[PDB]
Amino acid sequence: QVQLQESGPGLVRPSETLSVTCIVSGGSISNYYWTWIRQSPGKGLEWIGYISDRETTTYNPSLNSRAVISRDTSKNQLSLQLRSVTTADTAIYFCATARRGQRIYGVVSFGEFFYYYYMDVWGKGTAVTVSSASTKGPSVFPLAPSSSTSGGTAALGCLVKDYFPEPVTVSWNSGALTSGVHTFPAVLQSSGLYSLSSVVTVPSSSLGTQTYICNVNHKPSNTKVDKKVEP
Amino acid sequence: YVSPLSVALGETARISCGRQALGSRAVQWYQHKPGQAPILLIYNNQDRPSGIPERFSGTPDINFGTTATLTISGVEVGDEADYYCHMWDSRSGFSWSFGGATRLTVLSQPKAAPSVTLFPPSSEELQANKATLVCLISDFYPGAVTVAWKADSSPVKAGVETTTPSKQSNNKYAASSYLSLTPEQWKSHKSYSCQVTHEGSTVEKTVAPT
Amino acid sequence: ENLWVTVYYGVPVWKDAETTLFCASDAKAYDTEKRNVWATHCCVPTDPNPQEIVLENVTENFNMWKNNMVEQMHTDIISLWDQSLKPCVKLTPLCVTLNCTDVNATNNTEEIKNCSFNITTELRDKKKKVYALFYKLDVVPIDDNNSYRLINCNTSAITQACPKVSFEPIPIHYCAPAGFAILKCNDKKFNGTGPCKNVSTVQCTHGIKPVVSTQLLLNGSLAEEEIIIRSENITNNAKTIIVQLNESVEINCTRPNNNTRKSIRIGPGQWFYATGDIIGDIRQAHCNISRTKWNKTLQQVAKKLREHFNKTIIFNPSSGGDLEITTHSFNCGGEFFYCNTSELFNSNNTITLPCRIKQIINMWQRVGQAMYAPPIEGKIRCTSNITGLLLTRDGNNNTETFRPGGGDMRDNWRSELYKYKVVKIEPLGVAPTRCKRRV
Ligand SMILES: *[C@@H]1O[C@H](CO)[C@@H](O[C@@H]2O[C@H](CO)[C@@H](O[C@@H]3O[C@H](CO[C@H]4O[C@H](CO)[C@@H](O)[C@H](O[C@H]5O[C@H](CO)[C@@H](O)[C@H](O)[C@@H]5O)[C@@H]4O)[C@@H](O)[C@H](O[C@H]4O[C@H](CO)[C@@H](O)[C@H](O)[C@@H]4O)[C@@H]3O)[C@H](O)[C@H]2NC(C)=O)[C@H](O)[C@H]1NC(C)=O
Ligand SMILES: *[C@@H]1O[C@H](CO)[C@@H](O[C@@H]2O[C@H](CO)[C@@H](O[C@@H]3O[C@H](CO)[C@@H](O)[C@H](O[C@H]4O[C@H](CO)[C@@H](O)[C@H](O)[C@@H]4O)[C@@H]3O)[C@H](O)[C@H]2NC(C)=O)[C@H](O)[C@H]1NC(C)=O
Ligand SMILES: *[C@@H]1O[C@H](CO)[C@@H](O[C@@H]2O[C@H](CO)[C@@H](O)[C@H](O)[C@H]2NC(C)=O)[C@H](O)[C@H]1NC(C)=O
Ligand SMILES: *[C@@H]1O[C@H](CO)[C@@H](O)[C@H](O)[C@H]1NC(C)=O
Ligand SMILES: *[C@@H]1O[C@H](CO)[C@@H](O)[C@H](O)[C@H]1NC(C)=O
Ligand SMILES: *[C@@H]1O[C@H](CO)[C@@H](O)[C@H](O)[C@H]1NC(C)=O
Repeated sequence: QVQLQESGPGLVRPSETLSVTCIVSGGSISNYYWTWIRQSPGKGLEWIGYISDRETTTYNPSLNSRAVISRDTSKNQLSLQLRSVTTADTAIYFCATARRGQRIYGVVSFGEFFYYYYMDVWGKGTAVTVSSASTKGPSVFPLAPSSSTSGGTAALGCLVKDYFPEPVTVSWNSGALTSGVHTFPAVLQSSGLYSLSSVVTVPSSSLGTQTYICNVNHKPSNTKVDKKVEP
Repeated sequence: YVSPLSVALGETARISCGRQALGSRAVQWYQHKPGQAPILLIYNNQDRPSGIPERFSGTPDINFGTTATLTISGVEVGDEADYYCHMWDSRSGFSWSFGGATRLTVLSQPKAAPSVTLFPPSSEELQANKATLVCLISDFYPGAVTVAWKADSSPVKAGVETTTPSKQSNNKYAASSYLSLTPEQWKSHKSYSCQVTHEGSTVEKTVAPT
Repeated sequence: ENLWVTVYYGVPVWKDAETTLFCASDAKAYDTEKRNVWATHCCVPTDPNPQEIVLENVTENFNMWKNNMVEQMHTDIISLWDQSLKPCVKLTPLCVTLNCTDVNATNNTEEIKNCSFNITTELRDKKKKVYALFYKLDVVPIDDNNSYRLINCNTSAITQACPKVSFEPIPIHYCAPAGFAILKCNDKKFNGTGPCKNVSTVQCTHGIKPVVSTQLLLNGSLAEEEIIIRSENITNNAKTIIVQLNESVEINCTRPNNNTRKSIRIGPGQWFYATGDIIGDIRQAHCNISRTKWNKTLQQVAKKLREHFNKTIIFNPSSGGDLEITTHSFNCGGEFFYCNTSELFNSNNTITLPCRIKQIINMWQRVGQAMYAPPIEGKIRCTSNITGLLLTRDGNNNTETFRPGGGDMRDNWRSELYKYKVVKIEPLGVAPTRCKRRV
């Protein structure tokens, strides 16, 4: 019954304050615990800190010097600030609702129990790169149909040329066409700029003109590019 | 860092938890696909949240000495992901780190031939005084390919940029190769060909200037 | 009219005396584990069936507090303990400086300590660094927590108890020699001292278990009908107060820790038994008694206490003495428990007592030879019957306060030797009859 939604910058300069925000829809933020986990590339995922229902924080000893987690009461949202970020802090930042269980192995009066936390509901996750390099808008050039296989099918697409940083979200006809769509992984060029391709397999009877437009969005650069494709 | 596990398709698999406990314990088991949200399979050693199937299960510590193992029955293509074993015991303090990742790999999957599509540089890119031949490779397994480019007979070997294969929602792999040229270099040659070798087989697609 | 003395030999006449009584124990097997300290290498087997002869019309004055059987048993138990410890391994070279750290647990208190130290090897020239766990009571910091010695090493030498000899009390019957006899008070409501109307004689006593215990008494015999309050002098606060229950309260004592024994050789044939690392959870020892049964027991005690002093009767914990007097100390399965009875004397939701453990011990206030109780493998659990109490007055007639005490171990022997008394027969009688011998 609970849905989390991470929002964040995508890019942050080194030696700055990284901020991310996690919008909760399902319930109250002062009933369950909340926590942040990050997945930096080429490393296993790291639990960085949690915030209670009571507004009491606890941080991982490695990042405790640099981290602060907060809970907004009016908005069902929780933030994570991280001061003096570096190249290492580049990661996919997930938020998740944590649940405190107590494991009791003997008598309660003596102690003989320990608290444990487990994160049942996760958010989708927000990618965050840390780099001195500036933001670049993607150049969108349309890939024409070759006119490709034996009928019905033929292939067209859209090229998203060098941009920075990841990610780019691509849809077709403002998400009207879902059949045949396949957006590929981007390539990091020696330039230091990512480039991807998105392609749609449509029948050669449908072409044409069905007026196929690809809708590109790059949230760091704030550039929404709609481009027609045609033989 | 990650430890590799290999399992035949349809056979049951048991995932050993690193750092096994010193006292009574309440482990968690997290399934994590690369790029996607982690999903916990087990929160208390036996218990699974609603919606997780009955295939996954973890060992209770009814009698001390038992070792934490995540048991997956009927292993399928979709089960292939990273598994983390979060460990909490009575003796050790606050467990901050999750367990070392366990890379499950599902063996004996059906091999798929690569669907290559070579696109010539777009008219509007040539208008910008640049050219990139785009060779897109989809729906292939195992995800291991070597891309070689050709101008006529001669191999290009320069301005070649290629992504390592990454999985798609089909559970097959998808890779793309980019060959940057000048518009004049694109026009100079007769045709250009993208050779994609998948295992023994090699698929070639050829495109020429109109 | 002419009366003459006439000698009668074997008249039933006796006088109060004190003689050397001897041990008697029923023929128990003891085959896989044997030679407990009270049976020893040899004790005399009892009669297949001992005879108790009711002495009709006899009224005899008893005194449990001036009883000599108590003083003999006390000196017997002490001597027996020394005979058992003599051949065992002595841990004089275990007084090296100890490098100690706390054991792994959740940060809520740490009694238990993991201690590394050099020890002499089987070779004289060579030395070994070993580790062992010790309880906080056994050790004291020589300077800092960085390193520690054993508590005893400054005061006196130490000796390990042999792992074969068991601390389990067994029934022991005390017997008198020929020409003497034991008189048993058969009276149900028998006070400590005074005349006993219903008396019997026996050659040997009932099976008394030598249960070493403090504050509350364990596995005794229960007083029939009404609970009996015994004291040497009720108005004197210095003398303790024996209580004997009629309905037994039961006590459940466990050490949940699954300890391990580590045989480290400290020597030519010398094997010191250390505590290895604990397996599983860190749970401290405890004892449970039923809140309903205890509160009923303590109720009935206050009623029969008011027969003497008669007025407010209060119970408080022990405020005087060492760690061994203040807590309810006893043995359970080999380990020596020291239980905090402040819960009980402060007047099924069972009342739980915090029990600490000590391995180095000096019982009967013994100064000099200290004993190392070897660690016991696995989880410990015992279940005992609480039959009596040992109380003490603070020392008025406005409010009375009774604290538990174990000022003398003799009290425990008294609690079962109340009903017995030693006498010597004087079989020569002379009396007048009209009978003269041949001239
Ligand atoms: C403990 O202490 C007590 C008290 O001091 C002692 O009890 C006394 O014992 C003496 C004997 O040693 C008794 O004196 C004798 O009394 C009998 C009793 O009379 C008989 O006749 C009646 C029948 O109508 C009846 O009253 C009696 O019944 C009782 O006795 C029977 C025994 O069969 C018994 O089963 C019952 O329980 C009854 O209680 C009984 O039938 C009397 O017969 C005696 O005279 C004979 O013996 C003497 C010599 O001993 C002799 O001189 C006579 O010529 C005659 O042959 C004798 O007077 C006395 O009654 C008891 N009670 C007292 C004094 O109060 C006892 O000795 C001690 N016990 C022990 C075990 O040591
Ligand atoms: C335990 O059990 C018995 C229960 O009777 C008890 O033994 C005797 O008790 C009394 C009282 O402690 C002691 O003697 C008495 O002392 C008082 C006070 O001085 C006197 O008033 C008594 O006189 C009575 O007896 C006279 C006899 O001629 C009669 O004239 C008349 O009946 C008087 O009331 C009496 O002297 C006595 O010393 C003890 N002990 C013994 C061995 O007899 C005992 O006290 C109880 N309690 C304890 C703590 O032991
Ligand atoms: C004290 O008196 C009691 C009862 O008056 C006696 O107990 C009896 O002892 C005989 C053995 O000689 C048994 O056969 C009976 O069963 C006992 N009676 C009861 C009621 O149980 C005995 O003379 C004395 N007590 C003891 C312990 O010997
Ligand atoms: C034990 O003896 C060695 C020398 O053999 C010494 O280096 C060490 O300091 C001793 N151990 C401790 C805890 O002092
Ligand atoms: C032994 O004692 C020293 C203090 O001098 C301490 O630094 C060291 O950690 C101890 N060694 C061990 C193994 O406990
Ligand atoms: C009994 O108690 C009082 C002390 O309260 C004392 O004066 C008296 O002499 C004592 N008598 C005996 C026999 O202990």
